[PDB]
Amino acid sequence: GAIEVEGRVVEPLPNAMFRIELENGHKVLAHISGKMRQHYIRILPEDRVVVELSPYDLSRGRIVYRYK
Repeated sequence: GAIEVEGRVVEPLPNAMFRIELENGHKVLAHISGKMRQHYIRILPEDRVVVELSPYDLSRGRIVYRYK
């Protein structure tokens, strides 16, 4: 039930979405945040990310950080 969770990127999807596996065992789809878009942060499969999940749907969220 955590709302801020780390995961690994599985694959890019259209509309700037990514399939992610979280470290609580759940799959989610997320896009990068506006701040990350502004800073042109590349996301690739196998990257480690922090996701803020949607209150309305814990299977959707926003990527807010990608580990270097």
